Amino acid sequence: ANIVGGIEYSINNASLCSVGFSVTRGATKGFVTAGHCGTVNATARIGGAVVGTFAARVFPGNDRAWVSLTSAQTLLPRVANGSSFVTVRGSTEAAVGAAVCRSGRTTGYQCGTITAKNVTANYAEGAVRGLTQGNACMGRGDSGGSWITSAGQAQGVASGGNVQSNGNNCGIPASQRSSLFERLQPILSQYGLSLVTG
Amino acid sequence: PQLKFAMQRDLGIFPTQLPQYLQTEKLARTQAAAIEREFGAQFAGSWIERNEDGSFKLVAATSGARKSSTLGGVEVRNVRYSLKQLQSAMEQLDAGANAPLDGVQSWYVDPRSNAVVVKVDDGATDAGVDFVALSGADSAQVRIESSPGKLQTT
Repeated sequence: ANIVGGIEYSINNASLCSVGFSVTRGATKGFVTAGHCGTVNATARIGGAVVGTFAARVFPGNDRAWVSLTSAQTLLPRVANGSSFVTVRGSTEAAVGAAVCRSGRTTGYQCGTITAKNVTANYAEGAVRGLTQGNACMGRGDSGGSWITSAGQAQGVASGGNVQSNGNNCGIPASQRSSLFERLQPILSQYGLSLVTG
Repeated sequence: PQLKFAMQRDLGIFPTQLPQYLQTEKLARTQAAAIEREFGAQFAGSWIERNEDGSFKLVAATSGARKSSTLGGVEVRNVRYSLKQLQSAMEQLDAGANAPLDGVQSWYVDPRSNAVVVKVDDGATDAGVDFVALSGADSAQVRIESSPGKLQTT
């Protein structure tokens, strides 16, 4: 299938999450996503077909993971933006206060700014440190999803946030949103991955 | 392109404001280390900020005198605590929690407000207060703030 950031994928035919970014580890193809989305070996499927399995993951503590796919998968250096697509051109980390947008199967393509870095989150499953905070809204299912700058610089993958009863924080003012994401670079660097850029 | 609309929609960044914004974003990235070295141990962080007229600017903070920088276009701000200072407080909270904390959402160093922010669920400020105190962190460098909803993985 066409591996693109922001699209929905299921795990063990039981839960939903979003694709982060297409990557390669040598000759191996794959994609980064959130660690809480699945456990090692868990099976990932896009549109019904098995595309690969979770090769590794850390959560809590961190919230990262990557899925190694089959040779038949097509890796595109893009991020879904509604019907359009933003081109991934690199992984340069943006500064606090920078404009950043995210994509996920639940809320689509939303923008906001980076408001804090190295955030420690008190998740029911355990604390996760080193997260970056932004005020673009998101909802459940958006996890693993891509966070990218207006110029295509890949920032990270969606981890969590202060969702409301409706399942997201789009209903509360930006000034009060806490949307967190795991930084991309430490993921690429830990699993010796290389981002697919265009 | 199609991204331009989202920028105007959620950030009020209009087309004529894009270039200035972009220029400011490049400066924050390329100068960051330089700004950090220049202020040494008195460095209190940097970040991009928006004026009320629309323009953007790069702000650098310091706990010492400074008054200005060797790099043009960098509004300097004098603040009480230094980054190393706030970082130590951050470490004290990370440890205190490393030992759960119902009502406490998250915490982080926030240079923008020269303080360590501790977010708690609405009407859970007490748990925040206790968290800080039990960690033996200088309550002077810690700001507790309410946060709606519940923090959770999504």
